[PDB]
Amino acid sequence: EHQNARELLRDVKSRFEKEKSNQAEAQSNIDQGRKKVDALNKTIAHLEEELTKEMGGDKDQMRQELEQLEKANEKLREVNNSLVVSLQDVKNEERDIQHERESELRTISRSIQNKKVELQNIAKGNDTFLMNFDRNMDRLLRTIEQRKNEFETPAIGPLGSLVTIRKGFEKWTRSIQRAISSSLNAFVVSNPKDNRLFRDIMRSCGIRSNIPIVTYCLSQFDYSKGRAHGNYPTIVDALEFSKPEIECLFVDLSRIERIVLIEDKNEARNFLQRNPVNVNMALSLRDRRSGFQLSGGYRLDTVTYQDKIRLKVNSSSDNGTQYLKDLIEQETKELQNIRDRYEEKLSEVRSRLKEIDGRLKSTKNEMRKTNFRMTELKMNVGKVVDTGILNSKINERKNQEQAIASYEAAKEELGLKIEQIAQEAQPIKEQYDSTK
Amino acid sequence: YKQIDETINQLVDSTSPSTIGIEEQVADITSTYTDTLKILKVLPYIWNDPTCVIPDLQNPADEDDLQIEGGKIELTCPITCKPYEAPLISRKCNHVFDRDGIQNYLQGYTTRDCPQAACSQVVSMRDFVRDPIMELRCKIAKMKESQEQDKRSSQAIDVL
Amino acid sequence: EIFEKLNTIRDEVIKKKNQNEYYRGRTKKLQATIISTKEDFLRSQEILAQTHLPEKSVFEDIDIKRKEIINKEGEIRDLISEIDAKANAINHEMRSIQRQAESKTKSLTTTDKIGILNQDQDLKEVRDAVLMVREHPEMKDKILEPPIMTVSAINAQFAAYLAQCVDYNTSKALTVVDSDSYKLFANPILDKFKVNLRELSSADTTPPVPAETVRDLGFEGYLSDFITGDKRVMKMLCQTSKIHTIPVSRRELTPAQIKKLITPRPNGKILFKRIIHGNRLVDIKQSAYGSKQVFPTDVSIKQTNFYQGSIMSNEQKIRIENEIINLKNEYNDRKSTLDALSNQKSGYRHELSELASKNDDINREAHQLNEIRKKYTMRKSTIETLREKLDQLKREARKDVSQKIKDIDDQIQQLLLKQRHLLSKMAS
Repeated sequence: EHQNARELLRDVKSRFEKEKSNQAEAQSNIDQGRKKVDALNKTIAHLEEELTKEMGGDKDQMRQELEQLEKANEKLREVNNSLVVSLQDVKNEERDIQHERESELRTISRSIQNKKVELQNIAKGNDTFLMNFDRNMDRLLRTIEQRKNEFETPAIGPLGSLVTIRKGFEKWTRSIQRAISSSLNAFVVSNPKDNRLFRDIMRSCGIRSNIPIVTYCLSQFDYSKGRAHGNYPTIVDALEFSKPEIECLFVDLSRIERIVLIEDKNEARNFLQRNPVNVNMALSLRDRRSGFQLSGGYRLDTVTYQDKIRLKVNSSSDNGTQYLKDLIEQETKELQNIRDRYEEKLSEVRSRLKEIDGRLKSTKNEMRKTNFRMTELKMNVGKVVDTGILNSKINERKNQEQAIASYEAAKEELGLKIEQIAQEAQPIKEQYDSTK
Repeated sequence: YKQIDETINQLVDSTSPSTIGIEEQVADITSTYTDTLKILKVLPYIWNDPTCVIPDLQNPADEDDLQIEGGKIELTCPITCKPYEAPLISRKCNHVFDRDGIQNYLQGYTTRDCPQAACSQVVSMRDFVRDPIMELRCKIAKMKESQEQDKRSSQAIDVL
Repeated sequence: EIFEKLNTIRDEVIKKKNQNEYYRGRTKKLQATIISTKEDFLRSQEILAQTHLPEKSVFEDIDIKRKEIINKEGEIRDLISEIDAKANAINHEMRSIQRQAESKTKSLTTTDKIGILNQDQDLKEVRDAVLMVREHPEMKDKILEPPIMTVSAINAQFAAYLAQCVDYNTSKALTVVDSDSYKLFANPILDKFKVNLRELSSADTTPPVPAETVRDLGFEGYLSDFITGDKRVMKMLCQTSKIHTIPVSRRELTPAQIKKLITPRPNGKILFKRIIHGNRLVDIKQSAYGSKQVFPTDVSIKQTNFYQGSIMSNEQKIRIENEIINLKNEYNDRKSTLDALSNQKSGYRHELSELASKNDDINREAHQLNEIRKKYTMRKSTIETLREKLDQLKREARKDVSQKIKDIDDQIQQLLLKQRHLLSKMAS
C-alpha cells in the first residue's frame, strides 16, 4: 500500500536540445562564411581589371597583330624591290632616250658637218676642178698639160669650161650631170696600140687617179628632129663649146631632148610607164633629190645627188645664209618637235619619279608606324604586372566555397537524429504524470 | 499538505558565473509560513570563498586567528591523499573525508583516531552520515578561479 | 475554493540557462584561430627576411632596353638604305651584261656580210628593209637578197675587177629571175624605202676556146677562175654583163692585141658589151652616126671591197669598237664585283643585326627574370592583405562572442528573479 514509482525523466529530455543546439551553429557558420566570401568577391569580380587593361590590353592583341605586321613588312619591302625594278627600267629608258636624242640631233644637224657655209671655201679667190683626183695632182697638169691637145678633131678632152652652166634656176641641174658622169673626161689618141702607153706616160704625178679616156667624136644627124617644147626647165641648151656636136655626140644613150618626159605630179599620171611610140625611152625621176627614175618597163634608177662647186657657185654675188634659207630654219623646227616628242616621255619619267617617290615615302611611313608598334609590343610584353592578387583572391574564393560545401555536408544526418531520439524519449512524459 | 515542501529545492540554481551580489535576495527564501533550509542559513558566504570558516560550534560572530584545526578544505595533496570527489561528513563536529578512502584507510579495524584536529575521535565511517555540505565548494571554486586564464592570455597575444 | 496550481514553473530555467555554453565553446574556436593566424604572421615575417628590393636600375634599365630596340630599328633601316643601292648596282650590272651580250654578237658576227653595208649613210634603210624580211618568214616564191652579200669573189683586187660589172645603183637593187613578178613581192613594203630591182631574161654558160683554136699557141684555163653566188645573182651577172667572154690573160695586153677578136664570135656586133683588164675598164657603144669606125674607150679603177665574204679585215675593221667594248665590259664588271664586296659588307651588317637580336634576347631574358622576381615581391606583399584580413576578423569575432556572453548571461540571471513569483498565495 505504498506509492512505489519515482521520477525518472528530467535527465533524458536534455539530449534533445543539446543536439538541437547545432541547428544554430551549422547555419550560422554557413551564413557567415558565404556572406563574407561573397562580400569580398564583390571587389575582385570587377577589380581584376582596375588597372590591368589600360596598358595590358595592348600587349596581347598586338602580339596577335605581329603575325600580320611582320609579313606585311616583308611584303611591302618586296613590292618596294619590284618598284626599284620598275624604276631601273625607267632609267634604262632614260639612257636609251638620251641615245635617241643625240642620234636625232646628229641626224638633223649633219647638214652642218660638210656644207654649213662651205660656200665660202675660196673667199674671193679662184680655183678649178682641172686637177681634182688628189690634192697634189696639179704637178701632173700645171705646165705639161699642153702635150695632149693635138690628136683630135675639133677639140675633145678636159671639158673644163664646157661643164659650166649659164644662170638657170638651181633645182633642176642634176640630170645631165648624172648622165655625163659616165664620160666625165675625154682625152684620147686615135692609135689603138698606145691604149696603155699614153695613159702610163700621163703619170707625171702618179697613177692614184681614175682618169677616163674616150675616143668618140662629133655625131652627125640633124637638129630638126622631133624637138620638145619648153614648159619646164631643160639644160641641154645651156653650154658654150667649140662645136655644137660636142654636146650631142653621146645622144645615142642620152635621149632626153625629143620626148614629153614629165614628173610624177603633173601632166597625167604614169604616161612614163606607157611605152611611148616613135621614141625609145623616157623614164623620169620620182623625187627631186633621191627618188628613182620612174618606169613601166626597164627598171628605175636612182638620182642620189653627188657633186661640188668645182667652178664657182657664186659668180655675181658671193656670201651665205640668205638665199638657201629654208633648210636650216626648218631643221630647227624639226629639232623643236623631236624635243617635244621626247620631252613628253621626259614628263612621263618625271611622273614615274613622283609615283615611285610617293610610294617609297608612303611605305616608309607605314613601315615606321609598324616598327614603333612592334617595338612597343615586344617591349610591353615585359610589363610590370600584379597577377599575384588575382590568383590569391580567386583561390580565397575557391577554398572558402569548398569549406562552405563541407559545412553544408554535415547538417542533414545530425538533424535527422533528433526526430527519432525525441520519439524515443518524449512519450514517458505523460506516462509518469499519469502514474502520479 | 505534504507536497508544499519541495518547491524551493530548485535553489541550487544559484550557481551563476556572472554573479555580482547575492546578499539580499537570499533572505526571504526562508520565509515559508529542513536540511536544505539549514544549509541555506549558512551557505551564502561560500560565494565569497568556500574555504573560509565561521563556526557555530565556538562562535558565529567573529573569527580567531586564521588557524582551523580541521583544515582549509583542501582538494588534493601528493603526499597525503589523492584528489577529493566524494567526502562523507561526521555527525558530531564536522569530521569529513572521502567515502572510498577510509574503506582502505581502516582495512579491518575500525576504532582508530582521525588525524584532522589534534583531538581524540576513535570512531569511523559506519556511524557517519551523507554530506550535503560539500556540494557548493569545488563547484564554485573552479568556476571562479578558471575563468581568469582566458583574458590575460588573449590580451597578451593580441598585442599584434 | 479549489486547490491552486502550485509551482508548475520549475524547469522554465533550463531552456534558457543551458544555452550559456553556446559560444563559450566558440571561445576555443577564437583561440585556435588567433594562434594559427599569429603563426601565419610569423611565417609572413620569415618571408620579410629576404628583402632583395627590385634591381637597382629598373627606372633606367627600361630606358637602356628602349635604346637597344631603337638601335635594332636604326640598324635595319640603315642596312636597307644600302640594300636599295645593291638593287641599283645589280640592275646596272645586268644591263652591262646585256651590253656585253650584243657587243659579243657584233664581235662574233659569223661569216655573214651584213656589217659591210654600214659604211654608207642611207644604206641602213636597205639594211632594215632586209632585216624585217629576214625576221619573219612570210612567203617568197623567188627569195631575193642584195647581191653584194651573195657572191664569193676571190680577192679585193678582183672585187674591184667586177665592181663596175654593175653600177652602185644595181648593187643597191634586188634582181628578179621571173620577169613576170614585177611587184608581187612587195606586198608588205610596197615602196617605203630607197631600193630598186633588176630584170632577167637570158643567160649563157659555154666553154670558149676550149681546145686548139683560132690562134697559134695555147695558154690558161679560160676566165671562170672562181666566181660563184646565188642562182639569180649569177644569172644577172650573165644577163647584164656577160663577163664569161672577156679574154683575160692576167698579164699585159693591149686592145691592138685583142683585135684578133674583131671578127664576129658568139659575141655578135663588133666588140664586146664590156672589157676589163687589170685596173682598166672599157666601154663599147656603136658609132652609128660617126665614121662607122670601131671605138673602144677605157677607164681606170681602184680597189673595191663588196661582193666578197670578208667584210673589212682584222687590219682595220671596226676595231677600236672591240677595244672599247671589252674595256667598258671590264670596268662595269669590276664595278659590279666591288658592289658585290659591298654586299658582303651588307651581309656582315646582317650578322651585326643578328648579334643585336642576340642582345635583345638576352636583355628580354634578364627583364623577364626580373619581372618574375617582382612577382615574388608581390607574393611577399600579399601578407599585408593577409594581416588586414586577420585584424578586423579576429576583433569582430571576439566582440560578438563577448557581447553574446554579456547579454545572454545577464538575461538568464535576471530571469532567475522569477523565483520571487513563486513565494505566493499560500498563507500570510
